[PDB]
Amino acid sequence: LDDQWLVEVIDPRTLNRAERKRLVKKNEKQQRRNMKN
Amino acid sequence: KVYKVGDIVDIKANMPHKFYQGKTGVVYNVTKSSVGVIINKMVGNRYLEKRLNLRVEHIKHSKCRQEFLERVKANAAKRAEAKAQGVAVQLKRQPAQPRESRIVSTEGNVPQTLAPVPY
Amino acid sequence: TLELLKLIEPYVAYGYPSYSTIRQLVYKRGFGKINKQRVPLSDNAIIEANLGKYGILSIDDLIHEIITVGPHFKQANNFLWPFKLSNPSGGWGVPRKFKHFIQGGSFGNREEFINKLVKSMN
Amino acid sequence: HRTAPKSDNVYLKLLVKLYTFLARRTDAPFNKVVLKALFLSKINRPPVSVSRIARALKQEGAANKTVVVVGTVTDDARIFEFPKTTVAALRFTAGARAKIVKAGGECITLDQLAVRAPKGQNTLILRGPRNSRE
RNA sequence: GGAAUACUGCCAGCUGGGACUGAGGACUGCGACGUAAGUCAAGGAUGCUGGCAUAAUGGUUAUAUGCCGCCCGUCUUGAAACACGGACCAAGGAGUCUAACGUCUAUGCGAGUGUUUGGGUGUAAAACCCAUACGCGUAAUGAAAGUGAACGUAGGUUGGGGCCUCGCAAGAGGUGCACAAUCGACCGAUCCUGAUGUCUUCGGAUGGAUUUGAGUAAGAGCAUAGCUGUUGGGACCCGAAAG
RNA sequence: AAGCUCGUAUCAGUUUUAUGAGGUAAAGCGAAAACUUUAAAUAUGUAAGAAGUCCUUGUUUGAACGUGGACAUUUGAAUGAAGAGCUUUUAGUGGGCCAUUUUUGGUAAGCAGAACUGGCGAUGCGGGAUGAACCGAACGUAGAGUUAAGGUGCCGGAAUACACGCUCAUCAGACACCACAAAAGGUGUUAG
RNA sequence: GCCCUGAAAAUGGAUGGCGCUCAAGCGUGUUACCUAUACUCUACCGUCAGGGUUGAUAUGAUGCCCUGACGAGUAGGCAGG
RNA sequence: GUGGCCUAUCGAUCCUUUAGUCCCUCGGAAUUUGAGGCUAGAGGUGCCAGAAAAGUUACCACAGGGAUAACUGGCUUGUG
Repeated sequence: LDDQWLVEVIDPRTLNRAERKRLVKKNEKQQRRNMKN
Repeated sequence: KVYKVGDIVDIKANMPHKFYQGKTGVVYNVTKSSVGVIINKMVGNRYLEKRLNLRVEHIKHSKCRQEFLERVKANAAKRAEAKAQGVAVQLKRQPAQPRESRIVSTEGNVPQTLAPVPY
Repeated sequence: TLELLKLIEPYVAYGYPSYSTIRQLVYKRGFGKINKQRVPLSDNAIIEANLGKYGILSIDDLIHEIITVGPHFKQANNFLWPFKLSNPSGGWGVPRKFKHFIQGGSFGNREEFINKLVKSMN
Repeated sequence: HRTAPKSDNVYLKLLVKLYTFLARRTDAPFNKVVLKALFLSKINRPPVSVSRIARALKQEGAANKTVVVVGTVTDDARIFEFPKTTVAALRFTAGARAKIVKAGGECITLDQLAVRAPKGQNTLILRGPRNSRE
């Protein structure tokens, strides 16, 4: 979806990267949670 | 190269993920990397409204009324050049009439026969 | 209008009408249009009161405007009601009919035999 | 396209029977308007107040005309000086009738109007506010 | 070298045989032949002749002959049929009444409207008359205390049926109802600004910024009747296993 | 329909002109078969003006909103017709077969999923001996004429018509047809 | 190009049937003929639309007169009886 | 010197907390504790709770709907 030219309905790929990094950081946060407990 | 709200633009892909591929729309939005287009699509018998997001190299400008403006200019020109005289202007476009009678001459041209020999 | 004919070829028969077939059609199956209503001509008063604003004032002036395609042709044509023809009196020939006139049929452009067709459908 | 009065009022039937003839032989556009207005239902024929009639006569140059209402002419108590008009209409409430006659004008009906102004000269047509209801 | 016939086409050329049709009901029109008066195949049939006057034409009916016609109703869109009901007859048999809201139409009155819970009366469950009250309406808005609709000719522009003026007529000009769009003015709520006076904290003068309401900006509702829609009542009818 | 609220010189499953994209290549030929310029229509897109155009020239010398003023009909291709939208408001119905045209994926074979055009359901009438999907076909009551598709030995209305060829089958052939058996065998016959 | 083999069972049997071999079979061409509720013209019924008309003693004013185009139908909708 | 590093979902409108210039209300009237509103803020699935509170019955009763099995597509036979 980065290079895919037209998207068929905010720029819609930036939201996609935003959610990507959202889940990535949730994972990397829960990593610390498990390390501490 | 400044696409704004209201402009009218074509689509061109310099794989086949979506095929609008040369349907002309109107811009409603612009960003540093993408553009927004609207499209009228026939769903049954009516033109319903679709929205689209396209990159910059995958778009261009249109040349639709390019002849319209030149022709209304020249219409205005000959209109006054007609008022400035006595005239039968007739400033409308007509379709291709049927061609009229002529005579062809056979002096360097004696008709060179051929048959389906084939050759 | 050439491409209209090229579209609807498989359903029609057309060609180039002579003067005498136009004359016969207009004289025998010619009905005008007084604002509506498909009125029969039978007279020059009906033509004159309805097309005298274009210089046509007789059934012969109407035939002239038709055959020698004129600048009041659109109006002189849309004055007349589409002609109601009957089946041909000798038949069409052609055991089968929906094939191109070139291929032994009826539809398409016969280009001069439209007179021999219309004079029997008249 | 409404053509026939749906009521049974015999006098309204007569009024239509006169106006169809007038509008068929007169070609003055006023008559066709009045005829079309005589077919309207009671919810499309709202009333018009003496105060709206007065405000209508208060425009410039229109102080000597006859005003015509196809509905009713109600009254209003919020005005104190009423002009010396002449109103033709269908109905008159007692209040409006007394107010106009005390002002000094006349009250008449559509058929007396048909006799007076046949083509419809020097007339005004007013319609009450329709969509104000729900 | 001079012709002819064939073939395709045109004639506002001529002349025979056959079949179906005769709508219309004083006159008016467009025409043709006429020296003319007049005649005519020109805006839809008349002239002459014969037979019989009744079961002859025609109708109803029984049968024969030629061709045609798969058994009804219901339930599933395809083998679209299958499947379920039908022995025959007569009588009975299924979208009704009511209560509450709503659209539309008719009538009565109209900024109002509704006599009939009651009283008076009578030719006695009829008809006729009536006082005081009450509902709905004539005003909203705030969570609430509360507050509560004119800068002007009740507004500026954009069109707007009609009307007046000029015009031979098209047209031009003036005025503009209802209604629609936009910028305004007013009322309530929210945020600020915070006087003249105050009992030292009361009170809210004058002016602004958005957002919001079926708000105001010369009222339109009330009442009964009819067709109807939604909901409840056994609710179009019959058919069941329960507590 | 209830519905009156506006009818405009406006609409349209159509063509044409301008401009796009598909580019296969048939173009031909490119400076050496790579070139990068080119021909028609092939189905989809957009446009073709009277609330449209012209003149002074403010806003912070280009562009955008201006002020104020001016141009009405050969008015800007063809063809056909005066008929949609707004709100009030409402009855029945809401997921399937057949065939055709393109694309995607397929296998012993059939096929599976798409979008599009007809038909059927609600539908009679002529023909295919019989028939939802095949071929004709604009359903009031009648008279005359002419025909579509299909046919003209008899059943059965209509030429045991005319003309040129091919075929002999020990259950020929007279069709859903250009499909499976289908690629081959034959001292059967014809023409290349 | 025609023709013969190129497999496929079971009550009796189907180019629709009789029958047909210089065809009544296969390819093709020129004509004449038969026939639908389709096309053309005419008369009658109805629907829709466009025109004219209360003027008297002549009448049915939701009337009367002139003209033109149309008519399939389930659920459902309207109008007249 | 390489043939890996990590992971529950879920709301976030079922609610956590707090303060008011002279903010408004609490039914006969006051005062003080108290409650309730709307105006502010400050917090966000860490800490809870769950997409419904378990089976079995062959006497099993009532109202409905069901076949037709050998024929989609000319399929079937002797040699992978």
